Amino acid sequence: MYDAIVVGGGFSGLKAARDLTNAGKKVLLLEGGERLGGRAYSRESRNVPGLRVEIGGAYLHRKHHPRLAAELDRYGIPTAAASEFTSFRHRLGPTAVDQAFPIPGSEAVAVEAATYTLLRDAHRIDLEKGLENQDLEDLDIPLNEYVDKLDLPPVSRQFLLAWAWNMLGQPADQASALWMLQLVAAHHYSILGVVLSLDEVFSNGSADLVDAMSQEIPEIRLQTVVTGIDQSGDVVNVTVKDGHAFQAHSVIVATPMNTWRRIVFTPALPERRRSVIEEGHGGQGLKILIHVRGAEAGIECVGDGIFPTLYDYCEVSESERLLVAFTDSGSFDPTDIGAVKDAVLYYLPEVEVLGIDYHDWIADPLFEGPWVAPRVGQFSRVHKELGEPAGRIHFVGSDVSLEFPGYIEGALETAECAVNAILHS
Amino acid sequence: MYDAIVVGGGFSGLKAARDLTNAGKKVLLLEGGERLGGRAYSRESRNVPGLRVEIGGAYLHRKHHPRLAAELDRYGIPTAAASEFTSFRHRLGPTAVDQAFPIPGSEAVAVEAATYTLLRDAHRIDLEKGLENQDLEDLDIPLNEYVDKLDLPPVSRQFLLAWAWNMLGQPADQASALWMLQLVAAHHYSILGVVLSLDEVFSNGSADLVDAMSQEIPEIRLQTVVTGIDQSGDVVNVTVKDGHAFQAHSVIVATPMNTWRRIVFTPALPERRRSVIEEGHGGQGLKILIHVRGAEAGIECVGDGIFPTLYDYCEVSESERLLVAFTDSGSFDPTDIGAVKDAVLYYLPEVEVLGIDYHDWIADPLFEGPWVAPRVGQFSRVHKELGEPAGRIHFVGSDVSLEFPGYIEGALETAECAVNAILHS
Ligand SMILES: Cc1cc2nc3c(=O)[nH]c(=O)nc-3n(C[C@H](O)[C@H](O)[C@H](O)COP(=O)(O)OP(=O)(O)OC[C@H]3O[C@@H](n4cnc5c(N)ncnc54)[C@H](O)[C@@H]3O)c2cc1C
Ligand SMILES: Cc1cc2nc3c(=O)[nH]c(=O)nc-3n(C[C@H](O)[C@H](O)[C@H](O)COP(=O)(O)OP(=O)(O)OC[C@H]3O[C@@H](n4cnc5c(N)ncnc54)[C@H](O)[C@@H]3O)c2cc1C
Ligand SMILES: CNCCCC(=O)c1ccc(O)nc1
Ligand SMILES: CNCCCC(=O)c1ccc(O)nc1
Repeated sequence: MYDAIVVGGGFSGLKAARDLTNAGKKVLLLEGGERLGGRAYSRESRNVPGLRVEIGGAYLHRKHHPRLAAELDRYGIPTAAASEFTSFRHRLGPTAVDQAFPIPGSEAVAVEAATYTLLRDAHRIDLEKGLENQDLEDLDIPLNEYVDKLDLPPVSRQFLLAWAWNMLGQPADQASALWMLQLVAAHHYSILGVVLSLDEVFSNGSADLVDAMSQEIPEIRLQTVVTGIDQSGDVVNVTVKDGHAFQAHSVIVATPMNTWRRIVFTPALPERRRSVIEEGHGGQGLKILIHVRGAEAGIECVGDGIFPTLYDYCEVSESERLLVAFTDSGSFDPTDIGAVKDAVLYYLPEVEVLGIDYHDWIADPLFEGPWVAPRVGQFSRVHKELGEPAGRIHFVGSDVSLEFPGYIEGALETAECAVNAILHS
Repeated sequence: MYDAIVVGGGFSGLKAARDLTNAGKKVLLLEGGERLGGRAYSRESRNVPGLRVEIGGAYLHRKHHPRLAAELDRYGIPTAAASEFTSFRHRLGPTAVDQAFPIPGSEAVAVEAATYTLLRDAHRIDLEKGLENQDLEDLDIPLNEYVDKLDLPPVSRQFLLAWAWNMLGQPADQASALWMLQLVAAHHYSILGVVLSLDEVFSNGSADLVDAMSQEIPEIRLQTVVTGIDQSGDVVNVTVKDGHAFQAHSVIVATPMNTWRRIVFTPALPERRRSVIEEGHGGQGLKILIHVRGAEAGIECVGDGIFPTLYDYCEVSESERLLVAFTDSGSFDPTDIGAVKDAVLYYLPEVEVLGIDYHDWIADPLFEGPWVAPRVGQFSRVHKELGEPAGRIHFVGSDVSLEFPGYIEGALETAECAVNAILHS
């Protein structure tokens, strides 16, 4: 049969499948859906005929992501410097200043203090060890309660909250402080670095690299949703919705953490993992592309709106543009366009909304979640364990990366590790 | 005779003398020079007839200095908000920006890192304990060597150095890193706070408060330089240059640390103090007032010039102003006016120097030093010990304050303590 079956056709799965193959193994890639890429997804725009857009993962930074840089280099995939912001319309109160960093000096001493406390806590985290193994339980509290102890003033406090909401894709009352600290550590112990790293984009979309990687996997089955994995025997048996079983010495689960509860594992996974695997992670990130008329180029807005961030995405024509909001799907209904007009108009009262485009990750059975973000309490109970092997079954993907949790990079990184675990044994 | 003699007629000495008196004791104040105030010294300007100027200590901040605030409140001494800076002519390289905080974002991540390390080290310091008692010897190295390990880029690195030079009144190769960290801690663990606190001035000069305080001391002898203090007997004997001895149960030395080596103490001071008392501290701060024509109002310059800082001091007329440079007297000769024109012109090539005014603290036998700043090594050998009693002799003054070393505030603070030590016993 096969040396490995890889379940799931996103970047994690794609790298694994290609790497083992180049190692000379016999590998099958099984993809539940009708395309490769998973949460990296360029398509043509619902709003603008002829325009290609990223409806998932978009932004990379080469100094922060060596594994991604080399893929881009390996296949000559051109990147482009992401949108430079030149025009600032914040909702941060009358003392904010319209710059990218809108903190007034009247606030500077407080920022300098809070920055120190913030980074002091982040320095507690050792990245390789896992969040559940370090006595961090005091920090796994709600983000809003934590940011209350920083004694921050209006502009900087609200600025902090807005970006955290955008990044974590959770309202402050649901986001774990520990997890915010984790993203800080992931970035070489930089708060600033967490935002300064959405920095480049693919010039022809993520689909570019998706194709390069697949042009090198020989056996791929789309529309093949896995429903069971069984390793009670000498050889792992992988069973499928409408179709037969496939068999292998080794199985890589490269599907989203929040999907693992819909698969039947034999034996059942280790007791420690089950509860969290059941509940899933709390990530509710929601990314909406907005077709607008009237917006000038290079707009950036941060503020206390239901959209925390709203900024320039693309030029369409000289009257028209796409913008991007982030916010979360628990707090917002993207199908109430009335609400969208309100949210936008809040920052930019002179602009007309022509239409919106997005994908509803949380509702896609193939995904069930956008990017990972633990619920409060979850990742100090179990975290590193989640992406650890259970027998001959391996778990990879951004959702479980310890080094770069959440990013294309971490999908690439958890794969390399599995490929190694297989190759060595 | 007297319950106390206070030696030295600066703020430290003035508060003591007044406080003991109000306690009802019998107190003599002995002042070596021809005025009261010491290193707080307003006079009429050498350059501008009719203009009153501060040739010593000038700047206060009420939130940072409760002891000073209450003096000002006690006597209704009016302050004025110090010069707001509106115009910026830095020498920090082509990427600096002409703002008060001239760091470019291209530099921001590095600043955020360095700020963290800087404050982490400063948090090692416990203020009450004394610098010699905490295992800080690793930090008592030269400032330039320390600032090399922060890996700072041009603008921020040079900005940091310029303000440190100004503050410590020492070139980077002679200043102790530990001492820079000490000023950071003194300020509630704030780097920013070290400069944001030169913030108010006396509207009628420091002489205002000097008079208020003396209007309440009943026995004062000027031109009375002390040369010996002897406590071998039952009652302390204090002997004078051209004149008799005075006697007291208790003596307060409120004269500058760098003068104590010219006094004969019986018995000799404790072995630990003697070496440092001999060498004196390394402070070489030099403050020059420059009368100029052509300068616009509100100028501030920071840079890599021989003047680290050069900024607006006062308006004179609509063509004329005073500015203030700081720099150090080891590195600069203020009697080479050619050099002064060069230093100024470096930042402001369009401006004409009319004249300069300053006092040469380091050369004044009554002072022998401007503000305190240890030499490298000194204050981790002995620091708290220096301002500790030796028998019935007490040492006060800014030079020895642990809480606010260097400031009028710390002169007020070390006095309160002595007054207490005397009263309790
Ligand atoms: C809105 C949004 C914006 C983002 N923006 C960025 C960004 O700017 N920068 C960045 O670095 N990252 C970004 N990300 C994160 C990044 O996209 C993902 O975390 C990463 O691409 C995940 O890749 P993966 O290989 O781990 O999982 P996925 O790409 O999710 O791949 C999992 C695959 O499994 C398949 N699958 C699911 N169930 C089964 C089944 N049982 N059987 C077979 N196949 C199955 C799915 O079809 C999918 O193809 C963003 C994510 C979202 C949701
Ligand atoms: C240029 C300069 C600028 C400054 N700027 C500021 C500022 O902006 N803000 C701030 O808070 N602080 C500032 N300071 C610091 C502050 O002025 C001093 O540290 C503080 O005033 C010292 O007061 P003191 O009472 O300890 O000593 P001093 O004021 O120095 O008093 C000592 C007194 O002892 C007398 N004396 C010396 N020898 C004898 C002798 N043997 N017998 C009798 N009397 C003797 C002297 O005449 C003097 O009056 C500045 C200092 C300088 C030099
Ligand atoms: C845990 N990872 C949180 C970051 C989520 C994420 O990758 C992402 C990337 C870009 C953006 O604009 N918002 C969120
Ligand atoms: C140890 N104290 C260092 C600060 C020296 C000092 O008090 C001072 C005050 C104002 C100024 O502009 N430069 C120096």
